[PDB]
Amino acid sequence: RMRTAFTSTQLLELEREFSSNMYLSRLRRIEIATYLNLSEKQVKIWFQNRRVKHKKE
DNA sequence: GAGCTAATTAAAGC
DNA sequence: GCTTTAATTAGCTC
Repeated sequence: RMRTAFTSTQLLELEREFSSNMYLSRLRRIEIATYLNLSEKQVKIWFQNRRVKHKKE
């Protein structure tokens, strides 16, 4: 695929979620996606990569 | 059987 | 050329 870019707002809301939840139901993933104007796959992969980063730190 | 972690790959912006 | 990170893949597990 081609890489997605996120606005500063989207990144800040995605990282507010990761602060509370670190894992998401399939339903919450669709919620966040619709609120953020993102697709479900974009939210899913962001959360996967974020967890990898969070362990390394 | 979707969904998770790890290890990559390589595209994105400088 | 460099660093950060979105995306893919192989493997495991309930």
